[PDB]
Amino acid sequence: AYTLQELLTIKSDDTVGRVKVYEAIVKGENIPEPGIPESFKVLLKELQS
Amino acid sequence: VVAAFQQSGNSPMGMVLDAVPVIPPELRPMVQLDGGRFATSDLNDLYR
Amino acid sequence: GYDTPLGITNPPIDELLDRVSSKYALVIYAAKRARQINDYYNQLGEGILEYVGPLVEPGLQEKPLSIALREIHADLLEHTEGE
Repeated sequence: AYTLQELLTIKSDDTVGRVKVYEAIVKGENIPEPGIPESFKVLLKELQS
Repeated sequence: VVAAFQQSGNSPMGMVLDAVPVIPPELRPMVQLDGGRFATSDLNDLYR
Repeated sequence: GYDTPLGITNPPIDELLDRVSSKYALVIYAAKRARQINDYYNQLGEGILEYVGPLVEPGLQEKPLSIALREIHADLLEHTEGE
């Protein structure tokens, strides 16, 4: 499950997710949990239309 | 149909609109060609 | 009762299943401990020792998850089930 979550959210769409995970890897901090993928938010803001 | 309406807790008045919304500008990206022509999604055309 | 393996397959899988209820629980049961170990390493410079460091003495620059798996095989951790 978590692998699929990462592949779909944290390495393809989530901008802040990418920035935060890259910074955490650069440092010794644990990878923060992914966020809301851009695809879902776009789908929302489009279906609300 | 009527029982669905009643249970929804809403009113049928949602079937007559007075204010259509418009999606953000990026969703309908605007494109400039070599001559700057407007050839992006026609969503702009319909809103026009 | 078999030749000692080498690589990431040590300790074996069947031994661990004897402790954990199911293989699906074990992955989280070890990942959380690895997270705690990494947090302890992060605070090693200064802080509170609430996340007690590794129980089994680590090797030479071993990944925290390997430490967690190698200490779980030693039956040194206790956990609660779902909620």
